[PDB]
Amino acid sequence: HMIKLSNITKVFHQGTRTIQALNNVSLHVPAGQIYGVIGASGAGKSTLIRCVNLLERPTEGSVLVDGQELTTLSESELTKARRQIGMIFQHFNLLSSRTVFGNVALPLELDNTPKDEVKRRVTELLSLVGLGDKHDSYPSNLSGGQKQRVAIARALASNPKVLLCQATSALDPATTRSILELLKDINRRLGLTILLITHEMDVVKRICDCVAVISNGELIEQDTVSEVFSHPKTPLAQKFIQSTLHLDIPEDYQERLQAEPFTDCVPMLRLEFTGQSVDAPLLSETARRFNVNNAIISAQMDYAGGVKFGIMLTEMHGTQQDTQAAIAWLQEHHVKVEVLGYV
Amino acid sequence: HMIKLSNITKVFHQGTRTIQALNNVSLHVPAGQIYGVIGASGAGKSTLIRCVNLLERPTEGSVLVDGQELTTLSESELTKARRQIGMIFQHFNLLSSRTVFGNVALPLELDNTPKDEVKRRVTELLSLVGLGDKHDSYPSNLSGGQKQRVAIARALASNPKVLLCDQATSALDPATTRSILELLKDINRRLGLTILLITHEMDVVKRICDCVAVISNGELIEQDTVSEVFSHPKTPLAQKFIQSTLHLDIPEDYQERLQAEPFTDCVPMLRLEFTGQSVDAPLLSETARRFNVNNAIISAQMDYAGGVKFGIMLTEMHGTQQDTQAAIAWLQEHHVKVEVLGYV
Amino acid sequence: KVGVIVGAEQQVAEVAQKVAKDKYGLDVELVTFNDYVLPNEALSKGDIDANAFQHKPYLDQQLKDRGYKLVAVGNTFVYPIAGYSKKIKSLDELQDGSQVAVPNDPTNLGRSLLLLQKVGLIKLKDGVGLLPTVLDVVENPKNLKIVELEAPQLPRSLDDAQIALAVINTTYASQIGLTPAKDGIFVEDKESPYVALIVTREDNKDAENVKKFVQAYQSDEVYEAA
Amino acid sequence: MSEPMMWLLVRGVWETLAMTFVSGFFGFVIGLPVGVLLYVTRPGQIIANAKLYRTVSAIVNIFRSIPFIILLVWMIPFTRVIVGTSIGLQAAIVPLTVGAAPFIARMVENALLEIPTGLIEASRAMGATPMQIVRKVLLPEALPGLVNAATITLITLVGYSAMGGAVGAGGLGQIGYQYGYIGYNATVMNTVLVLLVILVYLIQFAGDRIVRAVT
Amino acid sequence: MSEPMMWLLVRGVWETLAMTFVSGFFGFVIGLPVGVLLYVTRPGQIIANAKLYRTVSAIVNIFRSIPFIILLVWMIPFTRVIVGTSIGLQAAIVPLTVGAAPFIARMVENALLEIPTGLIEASRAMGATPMQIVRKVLLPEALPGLVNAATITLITLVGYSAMGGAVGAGGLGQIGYQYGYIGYNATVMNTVLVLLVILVYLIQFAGDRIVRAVT
Ligand SMILES: Nc1ncnc2c1ncn2[C@@H]1O[C@H](COP(=O)(O)OP(=O)(O)OP(O)(O)=S)[C@@H](O)[C@H]1O
Ligand SMILES: Nc1ncnc2c1ncn2[C@@H]1O[C@H](COP(=O)(O)OP(=O)(O)OP(O)(O)=S)[C@@H](O)[C@H]1O
Ligand SMILES: [Hg+2]
Ligand SMILES: [Hg+2]
Ligand SMILES: [Hg+2]
Repeated sequence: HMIKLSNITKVFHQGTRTIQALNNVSLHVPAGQIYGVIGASGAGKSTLIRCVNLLERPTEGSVLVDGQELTTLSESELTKARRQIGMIFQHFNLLSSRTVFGNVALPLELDNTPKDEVKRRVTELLSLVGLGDKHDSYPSNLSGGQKQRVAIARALASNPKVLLCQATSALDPATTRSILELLKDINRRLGLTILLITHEMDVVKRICDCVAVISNGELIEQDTVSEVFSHPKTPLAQKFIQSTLHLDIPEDYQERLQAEPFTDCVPMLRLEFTGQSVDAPLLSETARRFNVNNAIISAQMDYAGGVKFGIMLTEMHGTQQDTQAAIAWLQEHHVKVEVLGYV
Repeated sequence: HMIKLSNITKVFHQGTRTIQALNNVSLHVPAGQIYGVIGASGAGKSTLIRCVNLLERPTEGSVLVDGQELTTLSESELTKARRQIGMIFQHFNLLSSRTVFGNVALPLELDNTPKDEVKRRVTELLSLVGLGDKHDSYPSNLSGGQKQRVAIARALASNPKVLLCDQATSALDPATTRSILELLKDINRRLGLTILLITHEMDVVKRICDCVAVISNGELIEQDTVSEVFSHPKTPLAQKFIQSTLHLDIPEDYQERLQAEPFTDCVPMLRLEFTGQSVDAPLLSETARRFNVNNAIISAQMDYAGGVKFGIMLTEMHGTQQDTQAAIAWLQEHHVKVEVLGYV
Repeated sequence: KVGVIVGAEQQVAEVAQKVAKDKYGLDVELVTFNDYVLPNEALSKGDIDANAFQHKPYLDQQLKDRGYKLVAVGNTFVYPIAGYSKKIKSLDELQDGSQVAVPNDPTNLGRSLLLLQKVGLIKLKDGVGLLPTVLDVVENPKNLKIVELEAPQLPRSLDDAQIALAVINTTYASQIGLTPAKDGIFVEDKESPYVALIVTREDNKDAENVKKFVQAYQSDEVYEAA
Repeated sequence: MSEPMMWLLVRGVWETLAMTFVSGFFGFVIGLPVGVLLYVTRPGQIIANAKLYRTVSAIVNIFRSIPFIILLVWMIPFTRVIVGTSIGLQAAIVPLTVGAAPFIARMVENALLEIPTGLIEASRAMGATPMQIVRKVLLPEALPGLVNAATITLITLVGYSAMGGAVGAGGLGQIGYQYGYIGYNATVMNTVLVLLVILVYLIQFAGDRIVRAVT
Repeated sequence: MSEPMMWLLVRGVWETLAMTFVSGFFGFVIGLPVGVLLYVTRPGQIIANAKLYRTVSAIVNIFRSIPFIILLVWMIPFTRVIVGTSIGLQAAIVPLTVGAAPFIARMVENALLEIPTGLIEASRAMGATPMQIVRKVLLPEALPGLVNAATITLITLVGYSAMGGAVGAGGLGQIGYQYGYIGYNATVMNTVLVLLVILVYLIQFAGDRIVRAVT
C-alpha cells in the first residue's frame, strides 16, 4: 500500500468557533491504483489531500507514504520525501516570475538534473499537455485551462511515485479526455499512484479504481466506482449518490403531467438500475413480451464490473394494463421503477 | 435584445508573438434568455465574456447592453451601467478584508442602500446559497465551493439584469450544483434575468441553456439551440468538437473480448447515435418485437430537447447474425446512425 | 528669549543665565541653533531677544546679507584658535600633500584660512578680511588639502593617519589637554574681530531685560569660569 | 545624572515623541492621498491619467530632492504663518512633516502596487466609483502593507526628528549629541540610547501586533 | 559660478553619487540577507525560529535606534580598520552603509511579506530546500517590490549622504548648505537643487522602468 492514513483528525480555530474539518478518517491506497474523493462542499476533501502532503499537520493522526511515517519526521527528511510527491492545486499556484518552461523545470532543478535533461524532459511534458508552443509565455498571459495544464506538467516533472490532484475543472471535454488518457497510461506503465478530488462523477467513473465519499469531515464509505454509484449504503451516501443522478423531468413533461391516469394515457416512468446484468435484455424483452413501447426520453447508463447502472426516463406506450404488467415484470428483475404521472 | 456583440476582434501581444484571441465574433442574447459558451481550451471564451463587461476592450468591435453602446461611453456612465451587470469570475476574486457577509454586501453598499435592507437581502442570499451559517467567516477559512457560492451571492446582490458566469459551478458537487442552477432558472423566469455562461460541463449546458455557442480559435463556429448544436451540428470543426463531448467508452472489458471478425454464435456490438429523432417513435422496442433481436443497453447518453431525443447508446444486438444485420438495416432506415464495432 | 549656538560656547552662556536669573530673576527662555543664520533670522523675525555667538565681520555679513538691523552690544572672551599636531612638534616637520583640518563653519573657516596664511604655508587672494574660503587659496606650495568638518571631529583627526595638522579652538584644545600657547605647536596672536559680540535687534536692544542679561553675561564669574 | 538632567531628558523624550508621532500623522494625512493618486493615475489604473501622474510624481521627486536644511529654511516664513514661530517644537514638526510626506506617498504607492489585479478588476466590474474603490477596496485590502509602512516610517522619524530638531527642539538625539557625546558623559549617552531602543521596540511591537491582527 | 566653483560642484556630484550608490549597494548586500531572515524565521515560515527572529529583529531595532552621529563616531575605529581612514568619501560611505542596512532589511521583509501564501505552500511541497526556495522563489517573485524599495532607498540616500558626508564629504548637499545658503549665492543654490532633482528623476525613472519590465 503506497499510502496509508490512520485516525486523522484536524481542527481549525477560525475565530469564535472551532471546526472539525476532519474527524478520525482512515484511507489506504495501493501502488498503481487510482482513487477518487467526493463529497458535498466544505466536507474536508482538500483538507485530507493536504494532510497527505502534510501541508496540514493533523492534530491527531498517522500518515504513511511509501512505508515512511511523516508526522514524526525531520524537516529535511520531509523535504526529501516531498520530492517524491507531485501536487496539483485547485488554483495551480504558478510562479509569475517564470515562464511555462520555467515553472515546469523547477522540480527538475531541485534535483540539480543536467541542463540538457531538463530541456528534453520539459519539452516532452509540454508536448504531452499540448502546451508545446507556449513554453516561453508567462502565467499572466494564459487561459485557465492552459495554466491548469502547466500545473499538471509541473506535478509530473520529477516522475513522482504519488500524485495529489479537481485537476481537470478548467479543461474542455476533449482536452479533459486527453489528459486523463495520459494519466491512465502513466499509471499502467510506471505504476503511478494517484489520489484525486473531483466534483465531476464523469471523471470518477472514467478512471478511478476505488472511490471514497465524505460528509462533515467523515469518510462515509469507500468502495469500487460501481458499488458506490450502485446500491450505496449509509443514507448520507446514498442520498449524495441520488443527488448525482439526473432527475430532470423536462419542463415540457412537467407541464403536461397529470397525477391521474386518463383514457389513452401514456405512463411516464423513471427507472433505476442498481447492479443489473448488462447481458440481461429487459426492455427489448419487455417490448417483445407485453407489446409495450418504451420510448427512452433520457438515459444515464454506465458499465463497471460487468454490470450496468444508472437511471433512465421513459414513456411506457400501450394499454394501461399492459403497461402495469410490464412494470411489474421489470420490478421482478430488480429494476427500481417509479411512475411519475400520465401524459 | 438585451445583449448584442458585433464584429468583435481582440489581439494580445504577449511577447515575440501576437495572438487573435477573438476574430470577428458576433452574438445576440434576448432578455431573460440563457445562453452557453463552449469550446476547446484557449479558444477565447473567457475573453469574449469579459468583452461584455468591457473588462477587455476590443480593438475593433461593438458592444451593446440594454441598448447602450459601451465602446463609446464615459468612465462614469460606464460605471453606472456596470452596476447593472453581475459577473462570476473563474477564481471568485473575493476580498480577504471582508467576511462572507461583507463581500456580499459590498455591491449594495455601492448603491448606498439602507443598512437594514443590506442585512435582510444579504441574509436572504446567504440562506439561498446555503451559506447562512458562514456569514461572518473570512474567505481564507472557506473551502472552494463555499467561496464560489460567496461569489455567486455577490453577483446576484444588486439584482442585475445580466449575469456573466465563468464556470460558476465548477467547484460545486452535483447536489449543490443542481440547487444553484435551479435558483438561476427560478430567477430567470421570475425576473426575466438574461444569462451568458462559460462551461466545460455540457451537462450544465443542456441543463439550463436556452441557446448555445461554440468557439474555436477565436471564432464563433456556430450558435443554435442546445439540441441543434448537440444534434446534427454543422461545420466539421463544430461536429468534431461535439463528437469530443460524446463518451464512446468501449469499456476495457469489451475491448479485450472484441473480434473484428464475426464467428459462429457471435453477438454484434454496435454504437448507435440519435440525432433529432422522434421521441414517441419506439424503435428498439419495435425492433425487438419485429426481428426477435435483443438490444442490451451497455451504456447510454440520451437527452431530450425541443421535442426530440439525441445522444449515443452502446448496445449488444442479440440473435442470429442475419437477424442482427436486418435489425441494423431497419434502424438505419429510421435515421439512427449505426456503427458495428465488432463481434463479442 | 535668547539665541545661542550648539557649539562649545554654551556653558559660557549657562553661567550667564545663572547670573541673570540670580541677580535679576528674569525667566529668559533659552534657545540653541545648529546652523549659522537662524538666530539672526529669529531676531529679525522677533522670536528671540538676543544672540551671543557671532563676531563683527560675521555680523556685518549678516547685516549685509538678508539685510538685518542689528548692532553689537557686548564684550567677549578671548576665544583663541591655533594649529595643532600630535604628529609633529614643529612646522619644519610638515611635508607636501599633508591634509589640514579646519572647522567647516564660516567664521572659524575663514579665521583658520587667515591663520594658515599667517603661518606662511598658503596665501589667498586680495581684499577679503576675516571670512575667506577655499575659493581663495591661490598659493599652496606644499599642496596641503583643506578639510571642512564639524569642529568636534578633527581633534581625533590629529590621530588620523591622513591628517598632519588641525586648526582647532582653545576649549576643544583643552578638552584633551593641549593649550595653544605652549602645548600647541603653533598659534594665533590677538585677532581682534573674532569677538563673541552679544547682539540684539536695533529696536529691542534698549529693553530692561536685554540690558540686565547683557550685564549678567559680563561679570567676574563668567570671566574666571571661562 | 542630576535632577536638572533628569528633567532635560524628560523634555527630550517629550520632544522626540511629539515630533515623531505628530509629524508621521500629518505626513500620512498628506502622502496617503498623494500615494493613492500615484497608484490610481498609473497607466492602467482606475483613474489612469499620464499627465496627472507625471505632475504628482514630479512634485514628489522635487520635494524629495531638496536637502532637509534648505527645506526647513525655505519653510521658515510659511512655518511662522502656520504656527506663529520658526523655533521650538511645532516649528520643527512642520518642516519634518513636509520632508516626510513624499516618502510616505511613495511607500503608499508601493503598498497599493502589491494589491492583486483581480480585485481591482472586480471593483471596476461591480461599478464602484474611484473613491468608492479607494475607501472600500484599495485601502482596506492594502491595510497590512500600509501599517508596516507606517511602522517603518515612524522608526525612521525618530532619528530624523533627532536631526532636524536643532531649531530649538532637539529631543533625545540632540541630548545625546550634546551631553552624551560632546563632553564625555557615558551615563547620559547610555540613558539616551536605552530610551531610544525602548521607543523603537515599542513602535515595532505595536506595528507587528496590528499587522498580525489583520488576516 | 567660477571655474573653481565648477570643479567643486563636479566633486560634490561625484561624492553624492559614490556615497549614495556604493552605500546603497552594500547596505543591500547586508540587509537583504537580514530581511530574508526576518521573513523566514517568522512564526509559520520556511525556517520558523522564534529565538532567531527575536535576535535578528533586536539587532535591527538596536542599530535603527542609534542616531547617525553616534553611529559614525563609534564606527570611526573600525571605519579606519576597513578603509584606513575616518575622513572623506569612503570613510563617509562606511557609516552611511551601516546606518542604511537595517532600514533596507525592513523594506525587504515588507516586500517578501507581500508574497502570496499558495506559492510558499507549493515551494515547500515540491521539496525545495530553504535556500532553494529563497533563490528560486522568494527573491524572484518579490522582485518588483524589491526594486521599488531600492528606488525609494537610493532617493533617500541622496540627502542622507548630503547630511552624513561632513566628515570630509557631503557632496552636493554639503555644497548647497555652505555656498548656496550660508553665503547668499542664489546661483550655486539653484544649481545644486537642479542637480539633485536630475539625480532623483534619473533614479526614479530607472526604478520605474525596471519594475514595469517585471510583469
Ligand atoms: N486553514 C483553514 N482555516 C480555517 N478553516 C479551514 C481551513 N482549511 C479548511 N477549513 C474549513 O474546513 C472545511 C473543509 O475544508 P475543505 O477540505 O477545503 O472543503 P472540501 O472538503 O475540500 O469541499 P469543497 O468545498 O468542495 S473544496 C471548510 O468548512 C473550511 O472552511
Ligand atoms: N492578458 C493576456 N495577455 C496575453 N494573452 C492572453 C491574455 N488573456 C488571454 N490571452 C490569450 O487568449 C487566448 C484565449 O483564452 P481565453 O479566452 O482567455 O480562455 P478560454 O480559451 O476562453 O478558455 P480556457 O480558460 O482556455 S478553458 C489564450 O490563448 C490566451 O493565451
Ligand atoms: Hg497489498
Ligand atoms: Hg486528475
Ligand atoms: Hg454556470
